[PDB]
Parts: sequence; C-alpha cells; structure tokens
Amino acid sequence: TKYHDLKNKVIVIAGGIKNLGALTAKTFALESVNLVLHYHQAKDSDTANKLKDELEDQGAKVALYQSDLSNEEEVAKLFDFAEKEFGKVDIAINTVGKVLKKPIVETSEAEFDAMDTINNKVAYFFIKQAAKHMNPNGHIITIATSLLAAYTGFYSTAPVEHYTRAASKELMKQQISVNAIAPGPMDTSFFYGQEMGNQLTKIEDIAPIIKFLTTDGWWINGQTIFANGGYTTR
Amino acid sequence: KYHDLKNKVIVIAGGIKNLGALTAKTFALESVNLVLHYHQAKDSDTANKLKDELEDQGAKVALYQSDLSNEEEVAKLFDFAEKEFGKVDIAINTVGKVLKKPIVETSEAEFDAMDTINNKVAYFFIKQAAKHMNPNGHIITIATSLLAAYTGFYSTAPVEHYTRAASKELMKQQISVNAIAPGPMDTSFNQLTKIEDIAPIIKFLTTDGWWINGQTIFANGGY
Repeated sequence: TKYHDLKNKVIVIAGGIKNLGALTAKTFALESVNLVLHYHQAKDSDTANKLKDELEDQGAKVALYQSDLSNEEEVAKLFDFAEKEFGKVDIAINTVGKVLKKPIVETSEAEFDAMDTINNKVAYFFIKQAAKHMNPNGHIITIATSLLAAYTGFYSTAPVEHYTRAASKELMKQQISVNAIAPGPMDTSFFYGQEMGNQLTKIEDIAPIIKFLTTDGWWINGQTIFANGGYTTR
Repeated sequence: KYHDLKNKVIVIAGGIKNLGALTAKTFALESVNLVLHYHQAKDSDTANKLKDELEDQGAKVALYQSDLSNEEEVAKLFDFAEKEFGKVDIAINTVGKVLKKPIVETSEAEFDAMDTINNKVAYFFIKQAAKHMNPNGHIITIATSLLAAYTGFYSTAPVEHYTRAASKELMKQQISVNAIAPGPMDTSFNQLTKIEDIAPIIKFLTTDGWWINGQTIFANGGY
C-alpha cells in the first residue's frame, strides 16, 4: 500500500512551470514519471516549453495545460485533460493561486482578503476534482499561503486546513491522502510570481516535503505541516 | 541544511527494540556514530545483537543501560555520549517506561502516573540534549500516551508544549526541536500505525525536512 516505486505515475501540478511548482516537477522527474503541468498566464508559454524540454531529458513525460483556473469548470477540465493524456491521476499538487498584478503598497486589506476567498474556493475545487479522477492510494497536497496573512504579518503555526481535514475523512474509503504544507514568510517575488540575512522560507525547503509525503511519508494524512524554520513573523 | 548524515553523532533513547531499533537501522545506512540507550539490563544480549548488526552496516555503536527516570540519569546519558563520541548532532526520544503489569491489572491512575514520569523525562531529554549539541542539531521526541492507548481516545499535550517552547528557546543555537505523535500502535509496544511508517519521518526531519521546526507531526493514517 506504500509506493515501492514512483515510476509510471501520473502527477498534476497546478502552477508547475515556475518557482515552487517547477522545482517540485524536477524533483519528481528523477524517475520515469508522467507530469501534467498547469500554468496560469499564456505569456509564460516559453518558460513552460523550456521546462518541458529539460524534464523530457530527465526521462519524464510532460503535458502542458494553460488556464486561469478560477472556477470549478476550469479545475474540472484540468483533471479531464490529465485523464485524457495519461489516465487516472496518482498525485495532485496545488502550489499557487493567482499572483499579484498590483503593487502591495497600492493594495488594501479587503482586496487581499478577496484574493484569499478566490484561492480558497479554487483549492477546495482542486481537492474535489483531483479525487474524482484519482487512482486509489493517491495523494492530494495543497500549498497553503494567505496573501492577507503575509501582508499583515499574522502567520499561524484557516479554510485550507479545514478543507484538508474534511476531505481526508471523506476520501478514507477511496484511500486518498489529503494534506497541506503551510510555508513561513517568503520573499516578495513569489507573490508577484517572478523567481542582511534570511529568516524566510525558501522553495528548496518545501519541495522535498512534497516528495516525502507522497513516498515515505504516506502515513501522514489530514495534516497541515507548518514549515517555517521556527519563524512566525517578519 | 545537512550535506551528509556521515560522521554524525546520534543518541537514541529506547534504541534496541521496536521503533528505536528500526530508527537505528535507518540511520546506519550512512557512517554514523550511534549511542543506543536501553532501559532493562536483561535486554543486554538483544542490545549486543543489534550492536553487532549495526557495526556490520558501517556504524560505530556505544550501548548505555539506564532506568532514565529523572534529570540526573538523563544528564549522564548525554555525558556518556559526549565522552565517547563528542557533541551530539541528533537526539531521539522514542520510548517511555513500559508496562510490567498487564493492562487489565492496571488502573487509570497508574497509567496517568506513568505518563507524568514520561513527560518529565521528555522535558529533561530535550534540555540535556541541547546542552551537549553541535550547531544544526536535531531533537525529536516520539509523543505517545499510555492513558490514551488504554482509553482509546486520541487527540489530533505536555510534549507538544515542551517541543514548542524549546524550539523558541534554542532558535539562536540553531537546534530544531520536533515531535511525532503516532496513532494507535500495537499493545506490545488495518487501522494501526506501524513503526515502519514512523522511522522514515524521523530520518526525513533530520535531513531534507530540516526546515520543519517547533512542530508536532500527527502520523495516524487519518484515523
């Protein structure tokens, strides 16, 4: 019931072409794995195809899928696309919602909170749609970040924690793992979607937790892992 | 950010049977220096057997028998470890004082008093590991409750509190302090948590999970 081998496996990553998502894909592509990589913005197609090209040279298969990924319909169609090309999904990873198009200085507390409500809704739909297209012994992982909590500095050590726990209970019979990782304060660049000492969480510290949870950490279920180095504020 | 697990000094309390033995075997894949505590003198031939098989993996092993029931004895374990190997890199507390009397002959008050001594020793373990530790060290405690095992009511607790406060305190010394709370295991220590699913989490936290700090990880299969 534990994965002896992670090859021939089907993996969906929402936001899988840059930042945490791309690093997560490279970590999985050490074995002969089937990656469907989602990306939000159509202009990032050359970054996606560059990554596709190097991951194919890692010995992995790569299907790309662009979408705004903002409603249940668009989320459903991501997993439809996944099933169409590789068959039923084994591992689904939600790494990022939509990023900031405005400077943080020019954004208010209400419009940050509204961005959270949208991202929470999409993450709920991601979990729901993953499971309906998923093999038994499968894994769902949401990367829990709050734009409002990052702006005000109030990090906890929460909707996605509630969706994670409730969905793990409901998918117990289907034998699907549902977990979340909540990183500590990160660099401003990631929330624009770009990339003194550092008390900041790096993506290099989050990616191997994702790989672990789907492999040797398979018994962790219903959990939100806070990975922040002990730093709760910035 | 560990480069290797090579040359590292690892202390395991309750290290010769069950989870501790498995933890020891997992770490001994690389060339480690292991200090394996065991509670009972009658388990010495089991200890020497495990020492033999871990030496045949490439690891150096020192055994240490102790009741481990107060701060003085916990201080002595780490003094021993520092004497034999130098400063500790990784300290694991797996165990807790086990049952002599059967479960049926044991009252709730006796289980509660066993948990209290275990909680106190867990506090002392973290405190005394920290005093003998290199920078970038790791302290891990396996959080179980004999009362919760007896009653069947599991939470998803003193050790969580100890873990949190110690990690805040040791922030400048660069020591991570973490706990793992497994679900219902077997009565000798399917919906049960196996030890084979717990020892990889111990190994991961010391390596690629190094950024996890101050946390209690609940590993119960969702049950």
